[PDB]
Amino acid sequence: GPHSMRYFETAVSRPGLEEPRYISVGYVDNKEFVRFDSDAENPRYEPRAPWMEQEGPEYWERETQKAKGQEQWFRVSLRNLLGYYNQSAGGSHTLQQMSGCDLGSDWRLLRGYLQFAYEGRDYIALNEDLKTWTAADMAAQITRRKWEQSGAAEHYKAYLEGECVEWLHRYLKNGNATLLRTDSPKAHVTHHPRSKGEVTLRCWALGFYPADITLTWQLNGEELTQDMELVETRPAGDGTFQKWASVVVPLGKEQNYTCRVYHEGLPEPLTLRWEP
Amino acid sequence: ASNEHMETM
Amino acid sequence: QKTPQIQVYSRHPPENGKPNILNCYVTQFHPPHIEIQMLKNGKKIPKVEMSDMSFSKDWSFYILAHTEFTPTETDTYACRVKHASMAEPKTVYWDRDM
Ligand code: NA
Repeated sequence: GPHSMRYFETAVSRPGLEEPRYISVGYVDNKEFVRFDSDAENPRYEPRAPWMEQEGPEYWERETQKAKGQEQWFRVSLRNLLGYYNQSAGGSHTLQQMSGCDLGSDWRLLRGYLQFAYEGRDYIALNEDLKTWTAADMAAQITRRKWEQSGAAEHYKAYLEGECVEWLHRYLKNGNATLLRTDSPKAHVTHHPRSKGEVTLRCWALGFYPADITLTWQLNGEELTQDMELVETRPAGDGTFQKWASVVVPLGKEQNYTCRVYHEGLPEPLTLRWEP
Repeated sequence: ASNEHMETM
Repeated sequence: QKTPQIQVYSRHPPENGKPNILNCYVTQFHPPHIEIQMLKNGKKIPKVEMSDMSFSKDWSFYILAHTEFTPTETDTYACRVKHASMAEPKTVYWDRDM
């Protein structure tokens, strides 16, 4: 499977005396491993994964120093964006960033990425070539000119192709067993009487990890994709996930319906029906 | 490890 | 602005008089400022643990709010959410069948 590292940043301006709140979250293969929050007692990058606890004090100090600088960068950028959009003071504004790299199974760099959004809308992004910018609106063109004239794309490409790939290699070794953990789903069917001589059959998948799962209902073979009701995958809060899928079936015909659960933790997909 | 932005928006 | 999606549900399958955790999972919202309240008999529940705020690939935020609770009647539970995207708050009741 492919690997990745991403940093998700957010700076939220606040009305009043308090400076903007700055949060930086790191992800390795979509799992949170580090977090910095400027609204903490002693703001610092903290481990969020067990395998990050292997890092020496020099690592945390250097990462914390970078974040303190970035909180100031996000502060000035929010000030510049307010002026570009000719916006009123005393408001609350959001600047977000996503950046990182994707690696192949052979640890080859597939792609690097960098994108920003202002007030929830795409603002500027680095193109796949990592040399040119795609600015979404009029104000973003002011940023593009400033960044082409400073050579910003060269500095991001150097990080995305270099340090990003190097640190991801190092994180992948340090936490191979942790990342490869699986919790298999426990499944059961519930019967919910309705009017018109019909029944809702609900297939539940509980306590599974990772989140990715497929729930299928079938009638004498052949999927029921059309009228099946699904719920979005939900965290149980203990590190595992939950999902259910349901179908409305006629009374007395419930044993013709079968539910299947597909998950990477399973030796084979689960097959189940309403047990009266 | 995180990256550092240089020129502002 | 993106309108939040709410799901209220329990950590464990709900047993008639067993200690459980009630979850309120709010997603797909922007701006990140949001107010989430957990109610019992239409009344606010103290000591409501909130997770750290994260955002997804489409820039929208998500958060998990949770509290220790015990069913069955005892006593109807809900989650109330206020966000800039929607005029007037939204209440979602806990339904043990969902
Ligand atoms: Na996503």
